Amino acid sequence: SMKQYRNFVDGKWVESSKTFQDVTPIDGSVVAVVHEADRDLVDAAVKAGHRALEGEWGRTTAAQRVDWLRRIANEMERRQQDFLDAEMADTGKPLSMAATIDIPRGIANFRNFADILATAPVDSHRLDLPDGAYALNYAARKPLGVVGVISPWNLPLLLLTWKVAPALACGNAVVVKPSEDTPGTATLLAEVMEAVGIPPGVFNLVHGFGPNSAGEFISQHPDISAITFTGESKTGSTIMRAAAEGVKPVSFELGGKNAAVIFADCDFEKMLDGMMRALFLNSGQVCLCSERVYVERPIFDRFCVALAERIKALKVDWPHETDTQMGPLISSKHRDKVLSYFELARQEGATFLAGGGVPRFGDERDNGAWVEPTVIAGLSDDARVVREEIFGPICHVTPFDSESEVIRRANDTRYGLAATIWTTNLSRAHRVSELMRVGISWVNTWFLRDLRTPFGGAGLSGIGREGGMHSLNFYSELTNVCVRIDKESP
Amino acid sequence: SMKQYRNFVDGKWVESSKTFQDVTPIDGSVVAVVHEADRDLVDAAVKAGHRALEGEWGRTTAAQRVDWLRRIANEMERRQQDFLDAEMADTGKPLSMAATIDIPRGIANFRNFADILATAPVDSHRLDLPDGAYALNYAARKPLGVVGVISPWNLPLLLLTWKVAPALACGNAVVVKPSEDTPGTATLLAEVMEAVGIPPGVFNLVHGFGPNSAGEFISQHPDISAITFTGESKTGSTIMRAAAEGVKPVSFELGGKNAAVIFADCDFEKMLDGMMRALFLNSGQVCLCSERVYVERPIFDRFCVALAERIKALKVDWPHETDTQMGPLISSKHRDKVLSYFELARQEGATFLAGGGVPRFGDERDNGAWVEPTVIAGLSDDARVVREEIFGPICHVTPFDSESEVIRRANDTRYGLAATIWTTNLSRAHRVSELMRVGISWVNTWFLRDLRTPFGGAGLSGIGREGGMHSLNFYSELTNVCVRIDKES
Amino acid sequence: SMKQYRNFVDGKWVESSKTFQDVTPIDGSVVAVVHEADRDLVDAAVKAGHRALEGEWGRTTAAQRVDWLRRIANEMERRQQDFLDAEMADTGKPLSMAATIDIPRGIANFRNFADILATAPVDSHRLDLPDGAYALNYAARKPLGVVGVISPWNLPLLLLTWKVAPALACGNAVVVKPSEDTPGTATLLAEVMEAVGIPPGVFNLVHGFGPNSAGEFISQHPDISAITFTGESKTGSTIMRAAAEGVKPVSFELGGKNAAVIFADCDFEKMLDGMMRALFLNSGQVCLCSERVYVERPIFDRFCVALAERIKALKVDWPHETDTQMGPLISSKHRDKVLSYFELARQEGATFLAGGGVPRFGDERDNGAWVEPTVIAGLSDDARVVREEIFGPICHVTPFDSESEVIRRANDTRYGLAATIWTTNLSRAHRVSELMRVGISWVNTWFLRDLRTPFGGAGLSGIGREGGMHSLNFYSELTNVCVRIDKES
Amino acid sequence: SMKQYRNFVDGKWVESSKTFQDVTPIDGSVVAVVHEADRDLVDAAVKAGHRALEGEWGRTTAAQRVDWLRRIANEMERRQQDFLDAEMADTGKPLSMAATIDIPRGIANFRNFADILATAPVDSHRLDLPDGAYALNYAARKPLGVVGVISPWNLPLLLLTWKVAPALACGNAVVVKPSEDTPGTATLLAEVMEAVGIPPGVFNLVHGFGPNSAGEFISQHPDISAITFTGESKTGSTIMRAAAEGVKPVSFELGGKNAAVIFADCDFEKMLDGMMRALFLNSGQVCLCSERVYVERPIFDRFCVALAERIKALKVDWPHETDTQMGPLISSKHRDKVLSYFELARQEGATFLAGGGVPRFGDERDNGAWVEPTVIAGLSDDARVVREEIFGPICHVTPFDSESEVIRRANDTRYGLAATIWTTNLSRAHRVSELMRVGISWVNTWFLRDLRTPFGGAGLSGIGREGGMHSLNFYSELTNVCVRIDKESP
Repeated sequence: SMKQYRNFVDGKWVESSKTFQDVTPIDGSVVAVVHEADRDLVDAAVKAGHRALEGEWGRTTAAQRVDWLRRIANEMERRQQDFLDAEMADTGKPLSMAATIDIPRGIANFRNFADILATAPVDSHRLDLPDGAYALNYAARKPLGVVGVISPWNLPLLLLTWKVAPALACGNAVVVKPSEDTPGTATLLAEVMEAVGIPPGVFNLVHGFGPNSAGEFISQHPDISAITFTGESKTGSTIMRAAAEGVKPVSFELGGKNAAVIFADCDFEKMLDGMMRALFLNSGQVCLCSERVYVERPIFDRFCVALAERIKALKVDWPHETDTQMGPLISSKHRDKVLSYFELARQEGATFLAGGGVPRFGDERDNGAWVEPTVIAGLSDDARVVREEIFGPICHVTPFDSESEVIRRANDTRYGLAATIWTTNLSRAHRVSELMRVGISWVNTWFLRDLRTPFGGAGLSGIGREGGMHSLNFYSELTNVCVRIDKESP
Repeated sequence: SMKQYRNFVDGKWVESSKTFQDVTPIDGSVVAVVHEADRDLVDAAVKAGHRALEGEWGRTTAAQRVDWLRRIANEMERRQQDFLDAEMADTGKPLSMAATIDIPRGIANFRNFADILATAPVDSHRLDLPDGAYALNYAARKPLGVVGVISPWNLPLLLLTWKVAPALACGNAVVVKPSEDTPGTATLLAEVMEAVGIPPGVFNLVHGFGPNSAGEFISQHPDISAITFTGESKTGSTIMRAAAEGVKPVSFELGGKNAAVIFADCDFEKMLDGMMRALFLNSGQVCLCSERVYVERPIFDRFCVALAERIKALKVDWPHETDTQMGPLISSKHRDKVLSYFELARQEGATFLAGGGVPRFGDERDNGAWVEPTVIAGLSDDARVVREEIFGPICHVTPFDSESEVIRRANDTRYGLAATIWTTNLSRAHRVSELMRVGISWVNTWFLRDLRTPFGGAGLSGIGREGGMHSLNFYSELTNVCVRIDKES
Repeated sequence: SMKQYRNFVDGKWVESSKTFQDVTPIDGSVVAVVHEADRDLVDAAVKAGHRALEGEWGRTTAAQRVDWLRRIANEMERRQQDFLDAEMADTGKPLSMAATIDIPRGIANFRNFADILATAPVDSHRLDLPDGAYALNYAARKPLGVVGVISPWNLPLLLLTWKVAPALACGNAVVVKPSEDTPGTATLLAEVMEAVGIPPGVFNLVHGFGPNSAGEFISQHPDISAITFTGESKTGSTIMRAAAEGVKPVSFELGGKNAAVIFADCDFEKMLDGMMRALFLNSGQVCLCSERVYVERPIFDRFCVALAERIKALKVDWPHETDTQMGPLISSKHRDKVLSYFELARQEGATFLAGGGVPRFGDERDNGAWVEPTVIAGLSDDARVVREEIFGPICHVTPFDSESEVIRRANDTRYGLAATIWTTNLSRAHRVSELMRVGISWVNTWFLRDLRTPFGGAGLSGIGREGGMHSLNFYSELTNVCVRIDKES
Repeated sequence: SMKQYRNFVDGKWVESSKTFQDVTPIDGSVVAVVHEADRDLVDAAVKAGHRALEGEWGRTTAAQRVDWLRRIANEMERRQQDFLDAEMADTGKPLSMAATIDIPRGIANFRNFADILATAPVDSHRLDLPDGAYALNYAARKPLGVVGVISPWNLPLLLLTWKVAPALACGNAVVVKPSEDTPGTATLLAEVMEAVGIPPGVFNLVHGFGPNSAGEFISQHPDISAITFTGESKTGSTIMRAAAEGVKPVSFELGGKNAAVIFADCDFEKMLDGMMRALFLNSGQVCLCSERVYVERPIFDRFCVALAERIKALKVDWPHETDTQMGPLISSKHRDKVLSYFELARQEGATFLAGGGVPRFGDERDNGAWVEPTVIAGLSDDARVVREEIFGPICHVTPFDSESEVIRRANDTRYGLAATIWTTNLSRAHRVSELMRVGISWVNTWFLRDLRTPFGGAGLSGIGREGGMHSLNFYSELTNVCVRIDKESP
């Protein structure tokens, strides 16, 4: 019979009058039905979280939460085929992606923040005063309260646990709404929380959509303590306006239009391997993927020729096969949007070096949401498809001649999430990568994520940083305790 | 023959079609005419800021900006009497306040952030990979761009430099708008920037109001790169909505309804000395002042007797007298708001232990904005005057019996700026202070501000922390550079 | 039919031409035969260590060593009863000590340094230069090489793993020599290293003595890369002289004559509970124990009455009974030294408030190394038994009148390991504890050890600090890599 | 009349029965006479330091010491021609060296440690206990006591203030013994301390030699609190044995036999500029200079040809002339030692590519201690002049073929002070520099000293690190204050 993905509030599974289907983009089938949460249940979740902070969870030590985070990760690992299966059904992710990136990084988030919490120090200074007095200043970290987590469909488990792990490390309760397209791993995560014994109310799961549904409810609730959100920058704007009511802290990661910069002195074979991922991993649906590619003129033709052949060899096929490298897009609706941008490219005059259409398989997969890996060329830096985030398996490639030129062009965007630079020149690597106006600037690699380091986006691509202590300070209330130490009295 | 406070944009002093008066609350007289920036001038300032980053200022090293910050501080110090005179005229502050708190701390903000900048490290980790490869991760700090700074009237110079100093340390340009009530020290700050040679467009000053004036224009400008604001929380809400269009970073410090907790084992004399300041410094118009005072029952009557006697001795008088301890409120409008809260207290049934009215001098000061230091008692934790920020020289005082009780009652607010706890008991001091839901929790002191420590407000009282590296991180764009180091091929 | 404790060198168990007995101080009987390493075997161990760094261990990442440390900890935990039995037999420790302190803390050292390693950052600064150039500075941490570890008998497993865990975290090989009195848990540690697959030569174990034995051979080896030692300060002197030939890094923790300071406002019951441990835990053979106790005069008589009554209830008995609180001393020789100090006290005129002799059981335990918990009083701060470390279950107790007095008297020693201060007064607690000239200054507790914090001794009590990053820095070679980044040419 | 360089003890200038001459190596003249301190006066200095800690200095706040350090630096700057003059007379340093390195870095030491002290935080952790208790741990920094400073002749002011500035930052008193060859700037530093008002006993200056004189006295004194020493590693061994008596903390920087590694892909012109300094700055008398130079085979001949011409252009002349680049060695005795090594090189079979002798000027300079900048070649890695520290203006240059080879050869020494690597290859720069077994590994530069970073030597080249907080923690006694916070009692 057909899987139910239910809500999880205050330790209880909760079904709904209103439901909706979970469709797999592999072939357009239904793989589960999902129970939507009304304004009332979200209210129930927020109140259950605040009540949890009045119980066992509110009395946990940091050390106990370290252990909880590790028990969560261990149970996820024990159930990792379950997580893998659900993630692949919801998204169409190839096994090569889900089993090496999504599920392992999703588990590692909990282990990494357990380590960070275990060693987190106390921020402290001593203030000298006159007359031999002094003050000791030390920052006490408390939970914010109940953190609202609105999670995207492109990396469902990974970006969910990227928020949930530090939020729980800091002793918060969470109210989590996964994307309507990707409810599965979030529901399995709730099963894990229940299995290891996380107190009820600590982890709450509400399903639905954004506008006029669970996401809007969370963002508007006056008793939410913070809102974390990854996704469309325009939706970030909407969430921030709702957070304005109670001046709620917000932490945003908001997509982008990221540049790759390839110099003639690069290690060409490593660069091609890396750029095939930066362009087409997850069918180009990573917020960090490149969609603007600048290639130094003397290797531009070689690049285009070799990249077109590499694309021909890219296996776009059954996602469950171990050597498939690209699956469908997330949904028919997103496919429609990406194909509309393929058409805009045509209209703007683009040359198609690869792709530009839809694979035909001759079976049920043709009712799924597939698109070809695509490369365009020939346009100015001002064309719409060169500037506007497409979020599909596509880039525009253009030659450049000088370092000063390519920095200016790379930074000519209102976004600023990520960049990837390829050169073997020592000084140029460091010079160029640091001048990229982005949160993460990779050199001779792409999508290497050190969870201890600051990560986020500039401009329209985000607000704030997470990673390491940047996460622990965001999901914490800091109270500077300032204790005056008096001289002994007569 | 009337002082003019002009705008300062891209290195030029700019007069305006719209003007308004700066009035002193000492006697209601006019101190200066202020030139209100229009939207075009604010646009010009933002554009001048971005242009400055393409020039000399955008090429500065950290060490050069360390020197700039110190040069700014030195010139301010050379001109400290001018800053003092302007601050006192705009605000009514007593000499005892302005010459020990506002001007010294305002200068110190620049020197402190110079030190912090000089020693700021690079945040860095090594990531090990398979195959003997590894990646070096290091965070490069760059300016955000043009930081909009909207400054309050209660500590005009101090809170302005609290933002401007770290913003400049990080290499930003700024567009600053001081309160319409207190334009003076900000205009003098612009003079200092010009005098020490800060490049044009790095420091821009636009005068005016909030709505349909310079405050809104800065808030909404699509090319502002961050907004930092101190003042009323609901204005914070509005600014945040404006910032949402471009998901601009915001840093907010937004007042509160702060608790004092006085245990019977406190050092009574030190506590009274500190509490007179926590209640009445700056006429209760420090955002960190206590307006809810919880006193352990065994010393409640003693506290009330001693506090009333101390208030009778508090010198509410000519602010220029070195003796004076309280001046007027900032403005007639704010005085009206505070007296309306005094009257709301009388309607809610309060007992007045001190004050509740207006001093009468029998001279022109009676045209100013004066109010008595006031202590009320006898009300519920639920009464409006006990929960709503008044921002005047008033507290409601009430007894408590247990530690767990007073922690609950202290934390029973939607605010969370500050607390001050008085006890000589070691474990109680640490246990209670840490459980305050506030940004700053003082024990046996009040309003001691270590510029290296995290400072900010919880709940309605703010967003983010500043101080030390918390400031340099907020006013900087962080780019994590991640360099894969391949094994030899 | 007799247990053998062998050497473990380059992955092989090695027996020896020279052997000695491990005796239990409970009843003087033989627990095991120990195989003493000769100079050739120590040389082989050092060479095996350097060879290991050219192999698998030298290729490990930090994350792999994090996992190794945790695997070591897990296997120790699986075998915790064996470690317990061996530690208790070698030492006479009561179950109440060994099962709550020695074995749990010994396992925790590995897990703690695994955490610290996992999150260790890279120390880094940017240096700005003229001409738009700059330099990136980042410190690369590498192993030192082969760390010699010479371990004491009072906490054999705990202090061994305190050194071995950070040394391995940093990628070193080790050559360890446990005390000749307490070879057991170190030999079991070698079994754990072998069982979890630590590469051969990474962990080497050599048994024996100091002079003309393995301790000296390690100390003097020209290819040792660092020496870490805990024990008698004058042995520290000798080791340091040996290390001088190759200017080898040394890290030392060297005992002391630690002060306790008890103010009249202390929580009397908590203080007595803590002080019974600070005096008599491990029969006073923790290097951190108090042997000088200063008690504020108004509670001196109460302290002495209550302390004597508590000592009468202290169970000095079969160590395997879950009830027992004190076992024998480590050895007959150490017992002889402590009783000679008891007699020196009687010659210096001391009043004995408790103890001063030897318990009599009327069975084989009388052949062991037992001593009574002992409290003396009535002497000058200058008497020999008041200044010289006894390292047994004894303190001299004396009244004081003022805070400045007791700070002076507490600090009147050439040692400086630890202090324990008892007071409920907030300012006094912080003021007095910070002025102790010691590595660790406890307030209202004793022997609480946060493995992330700096720990060590001042004066004769040590050199350096360990704990947290202080350990990873000591057991690592730091190479500051300084990379000039030129403007484009 | 002739300058007197007196002792400075407890605020008083102190002369001596026993004196000795300060000879300038420019022409062998006398430029001052120096008053030697006996065991008694050193005892007086140590006791005056401990007494100073019982007075005003012992009550200074960190903030006050920040200001003192800056007042010292400002007075040094005001008197910088005085410092320059004394340093150049004692050493023969060219103006180009003393006015750009010695005096400016000597002053900057005080300003840099003032900044580090001003922002130094408190190391702190929170320990959770059972039953809702916890402990606050915070490290309190106190002075060690009286720090003994034994300072070398090669960088007299710079290495003196490198120790004195952090020692005073940490609130210690100091007893300072400058090299018998270089008493001047140390005596001027005492004048500065007196001028700005440093309390008497805080800064004490004793003159003399090492064995059976002031240096040995300081190192043996039972009441010295720490010993800092830069110089000959064998003397470090002697000092460490004397420190063993009271297990005194020691911080050592002990010379070396440093390698330069030059790859064929280097920026050749920048490398030559940098290597001329690494070889011949201060006439090769910097502990950090290169004496073993490995050049990748394809550029070995070009390197030798160009370097020989550059040496010909190196101005070895009157040190007071603004474009002189090399002065004499420090003394006739050191000159004798360096020339003995030139002779050992001859005997070992070396080819001399440049120098190898003594300049002849035809005037009084010929009674000074001059030697030619020298380059040898042709020897094995095992020859004595290739392995033994010469500490003069000389290197041995040899070709290499592979990266693995040159790392092994560079690290084949019992020293490990410094290295300098020249390449434009990104990955190779980072790979090779990090594997150097040294305290400081420079890439495409040499002798760039960030005073916030850890600095020291490996192996025979030192013990410990200094720079930044590494200095502040060495010259401080750390007391971890651990405060148990109990639950409220019934």
